[PDB]
Amino acid sequence: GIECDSSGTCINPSNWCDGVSHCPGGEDENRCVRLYGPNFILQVYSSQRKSWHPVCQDDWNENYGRAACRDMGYKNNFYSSQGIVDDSGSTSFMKLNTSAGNVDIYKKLYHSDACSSKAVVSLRCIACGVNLNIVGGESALPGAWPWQVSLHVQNVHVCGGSIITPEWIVTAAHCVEKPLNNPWHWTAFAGILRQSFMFYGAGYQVEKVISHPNYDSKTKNNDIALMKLQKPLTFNDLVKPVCLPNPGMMLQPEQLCWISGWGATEEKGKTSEVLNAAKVLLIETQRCNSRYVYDNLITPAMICAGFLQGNVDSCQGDAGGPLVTSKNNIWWLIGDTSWGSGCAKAYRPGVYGNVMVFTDWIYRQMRAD
Amino acid sequence: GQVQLVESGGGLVQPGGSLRLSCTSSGSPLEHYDIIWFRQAPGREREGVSSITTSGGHTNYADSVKDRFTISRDNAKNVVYLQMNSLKPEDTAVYYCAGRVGGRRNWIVPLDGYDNAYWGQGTQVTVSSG
Ligand SMILES: *[C@@H]1O[C@H](CO)[C@@H](O)[C@H](O)[C@H]1NC(C)=O
Ligand SMILES: [Ca+2]
Repeated sequence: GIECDSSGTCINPSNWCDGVSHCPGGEDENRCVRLYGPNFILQVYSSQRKSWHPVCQDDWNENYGRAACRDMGYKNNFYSSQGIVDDSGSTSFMKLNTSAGNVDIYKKLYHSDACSSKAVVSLRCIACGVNLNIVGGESALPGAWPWQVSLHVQNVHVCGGSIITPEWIVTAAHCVEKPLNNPWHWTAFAGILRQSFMFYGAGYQVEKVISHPNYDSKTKNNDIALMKLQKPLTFNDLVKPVCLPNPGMMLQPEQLCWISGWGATEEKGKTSEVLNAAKVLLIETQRCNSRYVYDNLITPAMICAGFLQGNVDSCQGDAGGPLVTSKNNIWWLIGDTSWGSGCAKAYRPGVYGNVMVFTDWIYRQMRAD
Repeated sequence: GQVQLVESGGGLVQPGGSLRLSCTSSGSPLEHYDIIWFRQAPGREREGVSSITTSGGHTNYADSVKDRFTISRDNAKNVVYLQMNSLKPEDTAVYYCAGRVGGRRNWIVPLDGYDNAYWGQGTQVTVSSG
């Protein structure tokens, strides 16, 4: 937990920057920053007004952007910051008071009805979401899915995962259930398309395994975990990160997505030698919860993707791997492969952890490291 | 709906005999669930004996029952089976099925997974002479 003030009141870390003032002094809602929408609009939360507001480009610079990136958990990564036309819809903005000096951003920002530079801050903390431009799919080219990794125990591919920083991989919590919760069991293989080239010495050691604290193995609710590598990955054409999704992606009800992995290419089949990938459509949770599909097993922390006719789907071997979508010319991580009855059967689409609802936890973990 | 597991096939047999346990479900089809058979005899600790994934592609056995027991499933018939051959007095126990929503990882279902699972009511298995 986290301490509010000197009086000793503790709150759950999930109650930190969640819109509700759980501290009498509002500390838990007084230092809240996020990136909004597919153009990464930097926004700061106002506990008084109970609302999020973009930052004016006025007097902003790279040092403020790096500070903000650190506060979000990205450590020393910084990609870019520029002023843009606000596409977030907002109607009041945060402006830097230059006359006040050396205070942190939150003490220096104030509410303003207009920005003098007529632009708001767009901030990217890491270069991500760029690539080279499973049942029912086809073999992937080098660099097509450069965030894709293969996770091994005992010289066997067990799960997939997605690179989000040089050190951090998103995967599924059920991959790392005991007795596989020990990081020393795991090796991560990046940039390699063939399982036969994933041998001792070719991969990366894992330092930490963190499962979602509300993971329920009985229902597979909150099926997400983080792996931290012992060394930073070197990025290149073949190994690069996928972007984490921002509030306000505004995805379509049946948004077009891609899944990739070494999962069996047929139910009860063996791990594919080569990386494959396929297109799937999102399926609305209300339709996924039909008595003819998963009959109320789909929780708000899950999303469905595939085709209710079947034919194309993830399978055994794909757990933890990416479900991604392209928007604003950026690839975003929308889900992690979690569960699904059979493989590619009609009325049994794939179920994925809903990464949007986990992003705040992910940031907290990266920041706490 | 929440899955409701129901085991059957237990009963009294002599040493050396066989039983076929089976488990079906109401509320939610068994096809969605990884299944662990565990057993408990009065006075002793619970013991996971066999497990199987939703697809049937990974099975798992306690050393004490390997070669004698065989787990399998039929999703179209909504049933999971435990064939138990060459039974011994030490196999006497109530046998339970435990289910979890099954994941897509490429690994066995651990035998101690009944600790967080849906459970059936159990079926008594008694192995003795007379
Ligand atoms: C800006 O900071 C100065 C120095 O504290 C203060 O006098 C002034 O009121 C501030 N202006 C606004 C608009 O917050
Ligand atoms: Ca709060």
